[PDB]
Amino acid sequence: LTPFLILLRKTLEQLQEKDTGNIFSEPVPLSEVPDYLDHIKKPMDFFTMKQNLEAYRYLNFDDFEEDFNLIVSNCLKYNAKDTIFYRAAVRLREQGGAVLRQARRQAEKM
Ligand SMILES: Cn1c(=O)c(=O)n(C)c2cc(N3CCCCC3)c(NS(=O)(=O)c3ccc4c(c3)CCCC4)cc21
Repeated sequence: LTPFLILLRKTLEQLQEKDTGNIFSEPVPLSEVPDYLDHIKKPMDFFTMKQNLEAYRYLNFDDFEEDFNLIVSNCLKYNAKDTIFYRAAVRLREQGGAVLRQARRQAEKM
């Protein structure tokens, strides 16, 4: 274990708690959304983030936070504004920003 990776684990749990519908917990289902990859270059979701974390693919906070931001921005891009998904991504961006601000202040003074 390392202190940084433990912090990322805690931070990832805190971000997922904000996704009360669990709609970002797993990859957007390509079987239901067959054109998703037409529009979205790099899909992201909380399970893939956890897999990245446990595989040591986040050694710095920026790479981790950019993947969180990708969950949000992919959703805003794909979905019309008047959808449950778009509205949920906006709320996740707002509620997650505070989580990431406090967590980044911990990794920097590490
Ligand atoms: C295309 N899409 C996104 O762009 C996106 O950001 N998310 C986060 C999505 C997330 C899901 N779920 C959400 C449930 C958990 C499994 C993954 C799906 N599955 S779904 O069968 O199309 C579906 C599912 C539920 C509802 C609708 C579509 C339409 C509105 C009514 C509710 C597509 C998503």
